[PDB]
Amino acid sequence: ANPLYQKHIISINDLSRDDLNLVLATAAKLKANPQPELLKHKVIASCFFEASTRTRLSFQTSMHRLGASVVGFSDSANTSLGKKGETLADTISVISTYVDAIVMRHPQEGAARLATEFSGNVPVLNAGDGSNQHPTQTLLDLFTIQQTEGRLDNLHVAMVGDLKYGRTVHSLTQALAKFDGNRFYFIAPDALAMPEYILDMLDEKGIAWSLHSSIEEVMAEVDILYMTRVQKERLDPSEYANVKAQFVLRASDLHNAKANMKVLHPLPRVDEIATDVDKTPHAWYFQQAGNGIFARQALLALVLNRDLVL
Amino acid sequence: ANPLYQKHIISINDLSRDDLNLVLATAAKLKANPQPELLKHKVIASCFFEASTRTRLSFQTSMHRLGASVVGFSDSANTSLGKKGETLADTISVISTYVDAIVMRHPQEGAARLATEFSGNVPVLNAGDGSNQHPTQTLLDLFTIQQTEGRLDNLHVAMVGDLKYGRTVHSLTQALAKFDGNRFYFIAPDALAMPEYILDMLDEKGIAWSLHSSIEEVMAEVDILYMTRVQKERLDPSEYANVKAQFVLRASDLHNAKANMKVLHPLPRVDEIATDVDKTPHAWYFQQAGNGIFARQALLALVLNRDLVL
Amino acid sequence: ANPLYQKHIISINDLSRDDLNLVLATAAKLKANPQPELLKHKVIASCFFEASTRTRLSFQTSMHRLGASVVGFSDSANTSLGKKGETLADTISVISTYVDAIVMRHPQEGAARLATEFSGNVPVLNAGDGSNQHPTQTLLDLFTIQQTEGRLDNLHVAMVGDLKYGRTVHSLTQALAKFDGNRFYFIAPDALAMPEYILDMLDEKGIAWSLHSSIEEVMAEVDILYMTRVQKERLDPSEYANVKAQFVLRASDLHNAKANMKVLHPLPRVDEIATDVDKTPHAWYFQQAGNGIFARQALLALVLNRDLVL
Amino acid sequence: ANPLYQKHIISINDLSRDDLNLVLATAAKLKANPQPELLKHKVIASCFFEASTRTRLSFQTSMHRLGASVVGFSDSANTSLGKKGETLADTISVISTYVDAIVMRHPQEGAARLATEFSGNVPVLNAGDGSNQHPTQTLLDLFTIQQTEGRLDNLHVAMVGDLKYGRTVHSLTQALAKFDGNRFYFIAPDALAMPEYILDMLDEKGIAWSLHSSIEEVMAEVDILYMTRVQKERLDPSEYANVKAQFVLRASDLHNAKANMKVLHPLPRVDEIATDVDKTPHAWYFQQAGNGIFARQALLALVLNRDLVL
Amino acid sequence: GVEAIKRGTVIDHIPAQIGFKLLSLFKLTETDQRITIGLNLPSGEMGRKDLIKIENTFLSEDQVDQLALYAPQATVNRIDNYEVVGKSRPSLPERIDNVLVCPNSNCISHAEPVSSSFAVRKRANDIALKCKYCEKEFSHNVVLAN
Amino acid sequence: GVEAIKRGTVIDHIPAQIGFKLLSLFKLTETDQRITIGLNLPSGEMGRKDLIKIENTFLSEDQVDQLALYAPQATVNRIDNYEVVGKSRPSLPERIDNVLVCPNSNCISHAEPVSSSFAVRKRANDIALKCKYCEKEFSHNVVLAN
Ligand SMILES: [Zn+2]
Ligand SMILES: [Zn+2]
Repeated sequence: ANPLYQKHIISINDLSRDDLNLVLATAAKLKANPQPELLKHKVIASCFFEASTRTRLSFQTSMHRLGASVVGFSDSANTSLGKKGETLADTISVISTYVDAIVMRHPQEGAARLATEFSGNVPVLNAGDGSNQHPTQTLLDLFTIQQTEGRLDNLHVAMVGDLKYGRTVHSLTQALAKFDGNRFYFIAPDALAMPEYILDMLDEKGIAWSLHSSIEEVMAEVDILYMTRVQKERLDPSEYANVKAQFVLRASDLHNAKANMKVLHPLPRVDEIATDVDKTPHAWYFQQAGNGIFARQALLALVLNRDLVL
Repeated sequence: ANPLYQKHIISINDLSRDDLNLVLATAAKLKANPQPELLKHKVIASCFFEASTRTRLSFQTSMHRLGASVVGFSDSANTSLGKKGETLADTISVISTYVDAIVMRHPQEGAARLATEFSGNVPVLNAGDGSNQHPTQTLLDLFTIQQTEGRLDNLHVAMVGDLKYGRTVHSLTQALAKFDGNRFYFIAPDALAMPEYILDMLDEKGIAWSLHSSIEEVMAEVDILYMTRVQKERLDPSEYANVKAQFVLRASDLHNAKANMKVLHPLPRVDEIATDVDKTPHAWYFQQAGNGIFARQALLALVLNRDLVL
Repeated sequence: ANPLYQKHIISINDLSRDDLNLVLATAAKLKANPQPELLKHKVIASCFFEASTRTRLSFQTSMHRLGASVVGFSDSANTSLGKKGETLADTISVISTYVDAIVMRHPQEGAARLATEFSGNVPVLNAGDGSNQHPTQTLLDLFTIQQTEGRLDNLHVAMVGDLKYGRTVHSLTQALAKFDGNRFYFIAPDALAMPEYILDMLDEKGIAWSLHSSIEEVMAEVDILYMTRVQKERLDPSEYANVKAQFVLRASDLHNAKANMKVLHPLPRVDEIATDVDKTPHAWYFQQAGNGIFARQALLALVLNRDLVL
Repeated sequence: ANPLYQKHIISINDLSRDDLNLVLATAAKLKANPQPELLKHKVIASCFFEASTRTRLSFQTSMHRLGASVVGFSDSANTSLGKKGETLADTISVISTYVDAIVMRHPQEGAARLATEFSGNVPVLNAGDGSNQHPTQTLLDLFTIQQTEGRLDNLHVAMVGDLKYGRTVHSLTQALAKFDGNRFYFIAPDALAMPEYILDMLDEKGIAWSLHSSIEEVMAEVDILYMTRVQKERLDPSEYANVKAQFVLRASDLHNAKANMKVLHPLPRVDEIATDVDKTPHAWYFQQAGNGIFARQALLALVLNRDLVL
Repeated sequence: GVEAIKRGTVIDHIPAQIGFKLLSLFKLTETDQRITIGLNLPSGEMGRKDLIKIENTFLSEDQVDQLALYAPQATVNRIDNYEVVGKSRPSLPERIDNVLVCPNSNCISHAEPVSSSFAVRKRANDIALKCKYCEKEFSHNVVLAN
Repeated sequence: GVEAIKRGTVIDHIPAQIGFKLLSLFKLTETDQRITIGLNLPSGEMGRKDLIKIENTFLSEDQVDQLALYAPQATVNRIDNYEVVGKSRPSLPERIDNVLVCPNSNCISHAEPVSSSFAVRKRANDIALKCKYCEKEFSHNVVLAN
């Protein structure tokens, strides 16, 4: 039996360094040697209560690349869903009667772990539950860093953008904090800063981090540069715009960057990575997005197959 | 290798008489001898940014009839799509990472050819981009005329309705203008008339056309009668309604029609072809719609398979 | 009892040159001397079922400038009982039981005249009904012609823009065709050309008109340049954006203009009269907008006062 | 001609302590003696493009309490010509052709001052423009400080809540920083702390301010407790719901309060001042709300009357 | 005059009010090379012109032809040592990329990270320029009217 | 350098990659008289400079100050009959009009037929430009950038 067989995947905080490795391992095998009828005859609900089409297109593509059937919805707009008195608990109790695995994204925190209480023997994969978790994104990011950097230990990772509200930067800092010798550079306005609970955690596990004022002081040193969507609407119109310089990345800046360095972004990217960066060997956020197929595949393969032989 | 292998299909103006023939050829073979696992293991995004469910139901059915998996959306209503700062270029760059072929319909002109700049090696099939192109409709119409008329040379084709805004009549006149000896009858109000650029084109390539006042003067002569949706809202309430007679077709009218003659309509049909016509041997717009499966199939087969053996 | 007292004012077509003149005369009077209490203790309905800025605030300000009270509504979304079963007939039946006069703008042609059959002896005043009438606009357009030009006979008036669907350019021709010596230059897209009926009428009375294609083609003959709003939606984006130098006005154009020439627009505008036309002395549409008050005043004065001995 | 006659009232920043005082003096007067016909035969525009309860019904009731007539609108959805092409410039151009004064609330900062350049000599009165100004609110906040406290010099005023985005707490500081001896306690989330510029200004004039963290930290020094509305949306649910005992007020707190202390709120409220604060004698926000009328009256009296000899 | 260079390009004979337009569009100025621009120069010989001279810079082939919709009568001339080693006049190209904007307001070119391309077809009494993207043909007058 | 005109202005030691911007922004080019521009010259120190000469034109007084944010050490020479009848450097104006764009996007400037106006304060260090309409203040870095 495999350590993740039939496990619900709800939070990065729940997975171990080993669990992480095994998932990044399998992602690599499957990316190399495809398994198109692995999950023949399985049906997975893809329940996106909140619509978020890149995570969804990725997950359903992954499910199809293993042989599975997909049923589900894309609500938020609305279907006969999320309303009038039907609880999520009675909704999950019915779909688990139907399908082999529930992949679900919800507007509210804690929903996939609530899903877990009612899903019987059917595994629940969290595709984001409010501001809380999104493991599956952290997983592709880890496989992208592992594939480009050869390692998940001992790296120089800079975190740029809104680190306050970044549910992505928060899990990658906690996932990466399980391996060793990593140095973190946080580069945010003081207003959109990396939380104390994160910083406690880090200092507590003995890890080196520093706040910096410009991408610029860090560039010489960095291995991974993870950009983040600033929510323009999470600051005043005059406050976003007013910096001095800004927190946008343009190709010029990258002149001091190491040959191994990559720029990573969860996307949508709007103001923050200038399109001239795309032409650079450093830009790697589309290829990252692409690794979403293999890490996501990996997941479903390990959750649904007892002893996966590869 | 086949002449259309891995070719994007964006405009009729881009295809040749030969390319046309090859696609109409294969449509015929596949309609006769089905190939249900031809495209096993391929995933096609079906991206309908603008919703248009008959072209879409046709295309996804076609993809399923060849063995493929489909992922995608039906926006316009909306999903997490088409907004807030994500460009079509960053959207196409991510889905091409996922899928084997992009079928896409967009509200704006030029979008599928823009898609082409960012889709890497993944082929892009245009399912309509504003008032500009819709090749795949022209293709089923050509296979319908070829199947009912035995030929694509030397025909009497009348074009009825709004020929001003008809993106369908405009491509069928340019597609048909590649074969020879065809005579065109345009029957529109002077207000919803066939454009000069079209007429230039025709006169320039040496082709006979004439404006006529009633379906009625043409009926004796015609081979194909292609009806068109008048946009009731593209004229004044009193202007649509006021003609003298009208531009609606009823079974009575067809009494002088040739045995080979067919009535073709891209659908939705609302005011313009009276339901008594449906009972006639001439009515052929549902069967046309049906040929949408084979011509569309044909396309994906030639774009995705190197040397198709049939 | 003046010749307009307790009369309904629905169509320009139902008013004589004689009535038109008594309206302009009165306007002029009220304009010279404010009578703040003429309509004291009258209550007037503003019923805008279709809602609208200058005509609504113009009439309500007129009612106040004369002493009357206003009760009312605006709509297109909802507000009160009327969409199903509350027929305009039933709504007028009950409102003519409450107020001394009804001014109404409604989306459907014929609405104020239908209103006339349910308002008992409460007059109704057409603030626009569909694409049909807007007699009130016309009265201020003629007061601005009479006021800048000194007469309404023997003028060179150009109509530019949508001369086809334009409700105002139709009525304005109707009215000017009741005074002698007027020549009419029509500069529209031929796609948006003046209807035949208006030209047939004009041919009857031996009035001289002519089609034109550049405003520059007549910008040396004209005393009035009536400028109308084209609406994007009707024409194709590539259709509208074409046409050499378009039918817009820029100050440069005004360089060979007669001194006495005035540029009028019924308002709103969007690109058609450039901002530079504005600080020229020919610019007269915000003035015309202002003249809406006294013209409007004049009508409520005459309909609601037995004789105005002003 | 009093020092505010036919003046525009756009920013607190453009008014002197001298003007501020003449406004408060007049308010007081009108409050003691109603002059129901001061503005007889004036017509005033209420233009709320952003729509709003107390400031709208407060000003319209002021206009009525003084004799004037109101014409107008409210919006955020639609109602009348303005969204495309009808520029605020063009709308003010035409409305200043109709009324004697414009009071306008608009969503975009700078709107009333832009209005000022298109209203000829019709004054405009800022009812709020974006996150910028709301000088009218401020005038009633100072009349309620002067009226409960007897002065506007040498006060201990606390600002609580969102001191960062709060349009009103900014102007109120601006104004109070024009009278001598005022000490300012600032009790906000540091996340929502008072901007630097306001503190830099305050440092210039040698005015004493200080950051604080419990209302209980100063609830024994203070004469005015200005309470502002936090808006949920800006902060994370778990962020806002945290912070020990929050920045809300409960009557218990008022137990060591000076007798003369008054709790003020610009209104609306939702959780921040508990209902129990209400029957305490310190509660003064519905009163302040009421004072909106006379302060509002005062301004329309002064802008529209050559000298008020009241 | 604006004349004596030992090497470079000299766009002579530019119609007046266009040289600035040319430096703007074709981005002649972003360089740290000596450029001498002369605007509204005497030019009685040909009315009133503009003149641009860039030292140690040679505009090749494609570039001179891109000037054709703007200054169709201008004279490029190269200089390799202190004298006029060649002459060139703009020929109307098959395509014009990067510089013009599409008249079509629903064309995707309008918000995407892409350069415009128009194909040139001198037809009858003007040039028609069909857009890459929307495939709509417009007279250069409309395209240039902007 | 380049030499003599008579009765015209000559603005010397523009930075380099700035002289064109001044030609664009300040619309100096839309003239009938001979303008000559030297870009990437030397003739007066600090290595790099563009130079602009507009004959029979004089940039009277607050027009020279409007150059200060871009060429603060520029020298503006009033020339008459081949000699410098006066020389002034730019000084910081109280207000910069027409050429800047308000950094704040909920500002009304962006949609209306109004010209920008920024009041100016602090000198040869940070300079805060405050908007006429939205009244927000910004560092000149921010305003003179995106
Ligand atoms: Zn285009
Ligand atoms: Zn601003």
